[PDB]
Amino acid sequence: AQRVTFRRRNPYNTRSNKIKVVKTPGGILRAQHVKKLATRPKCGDCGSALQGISTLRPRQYATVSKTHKTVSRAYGGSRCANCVKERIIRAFLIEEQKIVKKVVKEQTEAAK
Amino acid sequence: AITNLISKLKGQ
Amino acid sequence: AREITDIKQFLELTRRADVKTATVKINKKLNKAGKPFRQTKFKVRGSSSLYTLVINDAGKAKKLIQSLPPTLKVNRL
Amino acid sequence: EQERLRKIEERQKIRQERKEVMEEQLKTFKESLNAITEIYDDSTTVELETLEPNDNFEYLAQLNNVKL
Amino acid sequence: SKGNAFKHKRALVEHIIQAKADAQREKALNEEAEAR
Amino acid sequence: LDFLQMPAVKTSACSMVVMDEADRLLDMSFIKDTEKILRLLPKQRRTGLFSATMRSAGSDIFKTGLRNPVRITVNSSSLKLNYCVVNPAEKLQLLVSILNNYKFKKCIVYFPTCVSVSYFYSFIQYLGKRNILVNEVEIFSLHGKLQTSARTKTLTAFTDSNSVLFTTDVAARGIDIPDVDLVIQLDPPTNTDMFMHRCGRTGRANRVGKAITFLNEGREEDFIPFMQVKNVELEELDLEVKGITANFYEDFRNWILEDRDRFDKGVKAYVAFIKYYSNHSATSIFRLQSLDYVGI
Amino acid sequence: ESLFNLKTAEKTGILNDLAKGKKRMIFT
Amino acid sequence: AKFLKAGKVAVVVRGRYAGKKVVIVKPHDEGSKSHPFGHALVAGIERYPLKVTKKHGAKKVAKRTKIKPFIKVVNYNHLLPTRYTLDVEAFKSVVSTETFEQPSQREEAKKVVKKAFEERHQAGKNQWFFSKLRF
Amino acid sequence: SINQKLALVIKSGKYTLGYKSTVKSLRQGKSKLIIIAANTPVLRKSELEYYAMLSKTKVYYFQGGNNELGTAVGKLFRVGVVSILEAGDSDILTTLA
RNA sequence: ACCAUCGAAAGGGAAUCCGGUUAAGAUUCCGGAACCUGGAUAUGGAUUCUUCACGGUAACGUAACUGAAUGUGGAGACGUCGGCGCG
Ligand SMILES: [Zn+2]
Repeated sequence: AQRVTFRRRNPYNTRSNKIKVVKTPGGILRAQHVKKLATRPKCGDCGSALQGISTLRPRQYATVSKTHKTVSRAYGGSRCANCVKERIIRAFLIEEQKIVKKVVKEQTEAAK
Repeated sequence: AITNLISKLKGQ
Repeated sequence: AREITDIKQFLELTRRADVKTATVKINKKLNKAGKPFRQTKFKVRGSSSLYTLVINDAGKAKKLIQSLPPTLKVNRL
Repeated sequence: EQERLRKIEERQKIRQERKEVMEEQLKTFKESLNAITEIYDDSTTVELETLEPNDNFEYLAQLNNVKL
Repeated sequence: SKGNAFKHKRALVEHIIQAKADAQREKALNEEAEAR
Repeated sequence: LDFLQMPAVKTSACSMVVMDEADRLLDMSFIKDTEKILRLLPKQRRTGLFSATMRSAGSDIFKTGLRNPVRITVNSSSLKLNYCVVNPAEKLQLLVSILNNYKFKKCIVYFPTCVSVSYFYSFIQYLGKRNILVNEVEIFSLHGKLQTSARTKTLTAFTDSNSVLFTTDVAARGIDIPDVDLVIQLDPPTNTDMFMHRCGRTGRANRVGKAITFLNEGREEDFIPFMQVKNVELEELDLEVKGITANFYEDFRNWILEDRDRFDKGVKAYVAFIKYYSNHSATSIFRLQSLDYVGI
Repeated sequence: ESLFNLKTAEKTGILNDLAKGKKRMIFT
Repeated sequence: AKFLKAGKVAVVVRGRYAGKKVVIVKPHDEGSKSHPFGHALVAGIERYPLKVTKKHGAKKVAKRTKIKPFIKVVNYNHLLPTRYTLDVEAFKSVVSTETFEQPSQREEAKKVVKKAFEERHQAGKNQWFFSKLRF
Repeated sequence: SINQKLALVIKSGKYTLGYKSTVKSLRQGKSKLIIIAANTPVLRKSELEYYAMLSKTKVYYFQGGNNELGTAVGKLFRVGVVSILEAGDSDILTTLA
């Protein structure tokens, strides 16, 4: 039944400043400003949240190790597993089709 | 020994 | 603040060149069996943190107290 | 009574619109696509009839027939 | 039950047991009526 | 089912499933187990359902998973079908009056429950101790709750000289004991479809065999027309109740008073029969209200 | 940039050779 | 016909070695107790040799030609088989089912595969196998 | 027709519906013919084509989408590719279709 | 290859809390406790024959585990409403 308000300069209900109410060890209710939550990194091909990569603020990534923001597979930390598998399969099939086209062309101008 | 893999009807 | 479960780590903390004081705090508290007992907290602050060792055994606390350096200041409670 | 009527003809208009858009969607996707009885020597007869466990064949055949 | 057929647990249990009895009985129902 | 559920057994190479007495295996009781058994096995296979009453399991055959099926019906007085309408309290006595008077090599007497099989087997053995019935008859009991080895030994002893068998519906279907002359159904079965099986153990190659059934005098007017609609004619047979001038129920009662185990077995069998009668198809024909509780 | 096509694999008239892996090429 | 046989060159599509080229040594079409699926023992390239230009010094040429191998048990669903083939005669006796249960045998098998691959690359054979796949 | 032969194979022969089952049968070499709908994605279709070229398995291109092929099989769910392990009582393999 | 700069104390943004204290000062002072950014450096450990590490079929895991030009991806970064679940 004790009423609390903002503790900073901004007096408006903006997304920047948001308030939680906590009971301090002094026995009173007090306001506390909450920071914006972090966002999971997303795959660069399909846009789904990357698996096994920590969710932090943009500047909090510079203070953790590489194993907390990467995956041991190729493109790990940038693309998910299915996208990488699709990339591998597509690249191999494209190269095989290029070989087949080159052989067919070598045959078709071999006539003259 | 294979010379063609794509199949088709015969009687048409 | 940090908690440590290692007695020798606490002793190593108290043996460094830049050590000021160690605090010994006593708490009379009951366990799950309902019988009350004496719990001792040994607190020393390192470079940037305060390390606390919690011991629920009286004999171990006495042995650790006897094993503290004689040139180390100890705050009782 | 008049309100219930105008409501049911509104339902008719809505159902016809939905059916028409569904048929148009199918049409435009199509382009993008491209008892025997046998007697033995003992005067005993055996009756043999084929059975259809998958009734879906008949249902699809009848739908195609009514569409035709 | 998604269609408001049963109003509480007792109704569901009674429907289950009545369905079991009717499943037991329909097979002889036909000859039972033909005989009479 | 237990065998296939073990992880050491792989079912992937199976290509042939056969169900004998497929109308019984698709019954309401067996459908739970057979559904799982077929669930484990691959769907692309060849199925053979074989049953002497395959028409009764009408639409439940497709539960087995037939792919390319062809139904087959084969059709041809081999044996006699009789019935007796008597008071229930005399029924066992009538059984005795058949065993020591009729002419047979093998008689199969059917009982509703297993506890009834054991109880009446013991009492008839006690009667034969007192020489109530005097004949070269050897009496066996075989119900389906026994250990498998005991069942096999009893069946092979009966199959191997004039013998009477007190058996439940385990022996009714499928198994063929040669030289069986008489079949008695002390009560009509819980389901009528099995009736044709219970009296079907005889009549092989048009052999002279007789089937007898017993009725409770109350709603006996409904069982005969019910079988008639199902194209079964039961010619009424009149049998005199011989030897019951005095003390049959008194003899039973004073034999029960010797051991309290006999009392327990008798009461348990009676209650089991009441429950068995509760689970009866053709409810109009077999009524609990019209049941002669005191007679039974 | 098109994926593998069996019609083009048959237009060359050599499918046994391709299945054996005869014409091996490295580009770029 | 069956094409997942010994000597078949495949591309790994799943796992840490995704996109790397391997050769099948022993295919197991029924699977083992530890790998209850259709799998294959493969030996592949983890670190491809680098291209050598005439500017490169003798000491450098040695460094760029080095090959790092790996040996793996790979599910068939995680392989993309090609139409090419490569001889597995030099190292077919070291990559078996027990090799992946014994780390010392795994180390010895990796050593043998490394020696064989380096010899084959220095000989000038199978230039497609020792070429990186661009994806 | 061609749908009659497929239905006969479904009723009497041996078959696998779906991409994973077809690929598994091709890997085992247990396939005699693969029917591919026109609705299948280009990457999966190309992979199936390459697999059939590797395993020397005949390829037939169904004239319809996955749901037409499913109805021809007799199923009420879409199927994109079918593999014929054994013709059985049908004759789809003999007629080159 | 491509244009300065200005423009928001309600937009984006690296990090501090409790208790106490004055006549009038507090997330600023006092006591305790803690984070952020930048910098120079030292020690331990790893970099396993001498030269940039491994495991799992896989999703992925790790105390580490070099990476120029060049080309990309994510967070920052984004309409409104309704019921349901949780703190
Ligand atoms: Zn992705």
